[PDB]
Amino acid sequence: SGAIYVGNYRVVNRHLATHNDWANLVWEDSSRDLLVSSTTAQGCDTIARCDCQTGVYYCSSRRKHYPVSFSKPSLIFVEASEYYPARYQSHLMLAVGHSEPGDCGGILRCQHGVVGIVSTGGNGLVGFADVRDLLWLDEE
Ligand SMILES: COCc1nnc(N)s1
Ligand SMILES: [Zn+2]
Repeated sequence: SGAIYVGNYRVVNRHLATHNDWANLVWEDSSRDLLVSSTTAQGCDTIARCDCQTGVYYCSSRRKHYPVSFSKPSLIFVEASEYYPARYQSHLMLAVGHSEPGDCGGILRCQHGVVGIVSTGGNGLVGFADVRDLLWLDEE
């Protein structure tokens, strides 16, 4: 579990969005595993605006943050998980590391701020849904 809290936006994995998220929906994309909802209180996070390929992510199933190198966001085939069938996922970055389903929502961060959230795992990789292209998160 986990979210990004930027301005008056909550960014969550689409598959973990609540009824309240859907009732306060700003934007969602199943192909990216992302959903954004509106918040009453302003959030503490800053979105990275960069093309870094190194950062640190939080792994809940280890209670640990790991430094990783990761691929640039791409359209990637993802094998079946507990929460999605085998399918193509867009705007996905991969790193070598541990990820189980409950790790989804952990933040990946670089020197510029939040890069994305854990979205995929298995076979010794962790996949992250990028948010750095979502420039509208920074205003309004
Ligand atoms: C296509 O759906 C976008 C949205 N729907 N309700 C909102 N409040 S934003
Ligand atoms: Zn960066």
